[PDB]
Amino acid sequence: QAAIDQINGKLNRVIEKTNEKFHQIEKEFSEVEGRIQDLEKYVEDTKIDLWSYNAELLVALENQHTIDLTDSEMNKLFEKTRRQLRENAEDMGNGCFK
Amino acid sequence: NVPEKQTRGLFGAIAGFIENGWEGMIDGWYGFRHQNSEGTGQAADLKSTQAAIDQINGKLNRVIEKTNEKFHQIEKEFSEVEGRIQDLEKYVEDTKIDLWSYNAELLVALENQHTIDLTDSEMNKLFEKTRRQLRENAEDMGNGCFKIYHKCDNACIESIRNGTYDHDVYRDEALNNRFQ
Amino acid sequence: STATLCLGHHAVPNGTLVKTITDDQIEVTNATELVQSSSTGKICNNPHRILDGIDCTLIDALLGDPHC
Amino acid sequence: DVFQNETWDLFVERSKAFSNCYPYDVPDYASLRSLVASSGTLEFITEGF
Ligand SMILES: *[C@@H]1O[C@H](CO)[C@@H](O)[C@H](O)[C@H]1NC(C)=O
Ligand SMILES: *[C@@H]1O[C@H](CO)[C@@H](O)[C@H](O)[C@H]1NC(C)=O
Ligand SMILES: *[C@@H]1O[C@H](CO)[C@@H](O)[C@H](O)[C@H]1NC(C)=O
Ligand SMILES: *[C@@H]1O[C@H](CO)[C@@H](O)[C@H](O)[C@H]1NC(C)=O
Repeated sequence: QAAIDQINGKLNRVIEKTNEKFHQIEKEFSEVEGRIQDLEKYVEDTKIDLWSYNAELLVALENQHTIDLTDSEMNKLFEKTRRQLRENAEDMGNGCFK
Repeated sequence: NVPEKQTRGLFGAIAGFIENGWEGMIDGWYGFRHQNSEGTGQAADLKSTQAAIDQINGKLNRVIEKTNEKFHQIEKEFSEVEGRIQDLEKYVEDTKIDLWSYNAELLVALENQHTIDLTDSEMNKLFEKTRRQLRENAEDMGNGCFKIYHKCDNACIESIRNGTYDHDVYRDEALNNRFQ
Repeated sequence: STATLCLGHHAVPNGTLVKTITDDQIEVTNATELVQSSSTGKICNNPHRILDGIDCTLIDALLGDPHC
Repeated sequence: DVFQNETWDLFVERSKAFSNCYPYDVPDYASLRSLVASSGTLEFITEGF
């Protein structure tokens, strides 16, 4: 439950608060106009590249921390079981207590 | 933060652990509470406290230092309707604002996550170091406590806390009490 | 018969909630605000040389409006 | 003329659209198009010129 709660929480953080945009610059052009059109194209391309990089980095970080926290939960459970088996048991090294 | 007002599980007889924080210390972030034949006591660990505080202040300085300086900029508020150029300026500023807001959100989230992680790591490191100092004289309780099987007086506790503790000179009696 | 040595960390009666990658709301003992959401309400005149255009737009001063 | 006094949250222009009246050109066509679209209405009030 703890791991699932953390995973769903990070998913909700990722997806919630969608940006709302109504009126924007023109991004497709049927003409050749030069300075202003090139500036608009450059602005949109810069935004797209920056947001693509942000998405890539965010997904990589979230996946890395998801794996790390799941492994940490597993190790925490093992450690807690080991400390419950104060001396009655002996660790096998393969994830098992005798 | 894990407060511990109401003894959270037991009466005053047997208390103190890692699962719950302590509000009764102000001299350090990390520390020890001990019971023995000489009585009861509490102290703080300056090393881990200083290391954690140094890391926290360092990341804060990284976050705040090197403020960007900007003097002349596009117009961002308009009293007219002009169309293409004004819409382009508005879009540029809105894009910058959204990107920087996302950057701030992500940075704060990452910094808080790593702050909590490194503080917990410092606590676990201190516990591990104490456990390895108590090579065999002691036995881990699972609640963040070690039971010492010999007469670990206040000098003994001080040696454990400051690192001069010697396990061998208590080893024989500790093992005998453990197994017999 | 034996001694007991417990290791722990400081806590506060009521901390502050913060966001993280994992937990949307987690308490910490101490936190700082990183957003300056309030203003003095006045424009300090230093170190920048502030020039107050009381009744004049910059263009009026440029052209030489009589009241500028 | 079917679009008189119309209002919208999103005006959708079709590639097949054409002009069938006097030939005209709008200097800064994009600016007028954008500001009319942002206005969101073609509500026209006649005035006694
Ligand atoms: C550590 O504590 C022991 C026990 O009191 C003491 O003999 C020793 O001098 C202490 N060492 C330091 C560096 O304070
Ligand atoms: C801290 O105060 C807030 C106030 O809303 C609260 O709801 C929360 O339960 C408090 N925590 C403690 C430990 O007092
Ligand atoms: C909280 O942190 C700030 C910034 O480091 C510091 O100035 C302040 O004294 C701290 N407060 C407490 C109660 O630790
Ligand atoms: C459009 O609406 C205006 C009122 O805003 C009205 O005066 C005018 O007659 C209307 N035109 C048509 C064609 O309905």
